[PDB]
Amino acid sequence: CHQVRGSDLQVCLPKGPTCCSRKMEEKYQLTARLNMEQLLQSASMELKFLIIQNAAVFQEAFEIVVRHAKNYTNAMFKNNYPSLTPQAFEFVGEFFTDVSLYILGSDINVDDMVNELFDSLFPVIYTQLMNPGLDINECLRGARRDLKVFGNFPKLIMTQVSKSLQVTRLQALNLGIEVINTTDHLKFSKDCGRMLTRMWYCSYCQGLMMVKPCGGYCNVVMQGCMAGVVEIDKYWREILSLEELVGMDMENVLLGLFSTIHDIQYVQKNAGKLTTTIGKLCTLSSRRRELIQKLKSFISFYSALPGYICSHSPVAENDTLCWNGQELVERYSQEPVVSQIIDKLHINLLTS
Amino acid sequence: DVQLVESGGGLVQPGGSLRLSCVASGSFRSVFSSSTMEWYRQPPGKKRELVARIAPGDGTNYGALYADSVKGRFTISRDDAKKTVDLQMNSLKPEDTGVYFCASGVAWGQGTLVTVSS
Ligand SMILES: *[C@@H]1O[C@H](CO)[C@@H](O)[C@H](O)[C@H]1NC(C)=O
Repeated sequence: CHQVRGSDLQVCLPKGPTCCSRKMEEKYQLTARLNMEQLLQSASMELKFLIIQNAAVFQEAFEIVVRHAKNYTNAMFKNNYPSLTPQAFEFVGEFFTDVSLYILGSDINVDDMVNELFDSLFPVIYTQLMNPGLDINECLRGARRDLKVFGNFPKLIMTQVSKSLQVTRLQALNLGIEVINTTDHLKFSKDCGRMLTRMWYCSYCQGLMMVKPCGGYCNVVMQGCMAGVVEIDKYWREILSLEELVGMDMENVLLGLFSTIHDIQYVQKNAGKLTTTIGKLCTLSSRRRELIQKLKSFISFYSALPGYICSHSPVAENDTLCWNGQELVERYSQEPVVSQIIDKLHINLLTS
Repeated sequence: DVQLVESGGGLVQPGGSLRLSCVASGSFRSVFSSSTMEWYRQPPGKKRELVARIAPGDGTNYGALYADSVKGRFTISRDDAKKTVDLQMNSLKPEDTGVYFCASGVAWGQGTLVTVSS
């Protein structure tokens, strides 16, 4: 034994003498673990960054649309119904506040936002538009619904916005990040670790300097190490469910709200009789495409993974003058965490 | 299901004519007569633009508006008994190529392709 880069070992099969002790054998074992990890990391890095990219972009891309619709709706009220301000500035704000909240997962009932909107809207119409000239507010809020002053305009808006706000209310992007990030942390069996050590490092224990492991030996070893991991391939390919969803807006619906609200005109068509009774009573899509394009190029990630480890490590794919795990030969002859990834790949929710 | 359903799109030569028809379906049929109906065009690689609008009628007249690009060539009409809005398109030009959508303030159709080419 020069520079290296009896017998009672527990990994390297000693044909005779050996250059390494039980302690250098344990060194070689931990560096195999570190090496496999780095290789898995490198395999998953480009895909991991791709989904991290788009998850950050797409998340920022809806709050802008809600702010823009709010200001447009506020401006249209200021310009066309100045007698309804500043009260309109308040119930418009109340509604679009709930819009964003509902988008981002809060417990918000859409039929409210619409109903609170029209419950807040009708008293100021009555007092300022229909019969110009505070204690009587609550009667008018109740008579709004008891007398159905807006007809089916609230229901129309309810269905218009509930359909668009439900679809907008990311899980799959973040889950892909979470499974792919799990891959570089996969713990393998102890037998796989002993075999990885024999494949990569035990040749140095026999005193060889340049000999590389046979590719065939690498595949038998890798197919044995990644036996549970390859089962994930079919669930990862079922990418396709994501491609199905991207069947796909909220801007037009929210921008169109003032027009529908203005068609107020219905109510005033009945101001005459209605007053009397109340008197008595009281590139985005382009980004989706490019993501799916790049994502399909990684559809074989879990099936190509054992070949990646073998190809991105020094091997004699020629299977000549190579290390078989215990001797230099002339020609080579012969789950929990995994199941959680399977279970999560639940998301295949993707019931377009 | 509530659907605005466009039809009558197709291929036509320059100077030809087409009639687009949009049918209001779903029991939207009750509000159609009180709804403004609109036709929009989306040319290839361009934004969607208003082509024609027709107001609700009082039984004697409809207020019709047209984009300047189609003025004197196109005619919007509506049949409240059938719940249809039609766009008669005459003296078609290559610039009239696009997907045509009927709309209301609450609903959009899926659109129909018009191609004006030799
Ligand atoms: C648009 O609306 C949002 C609502 O939060 C507001 O913060 C923003 O300043 C508005 N932009 C204006 C009024 O120019």
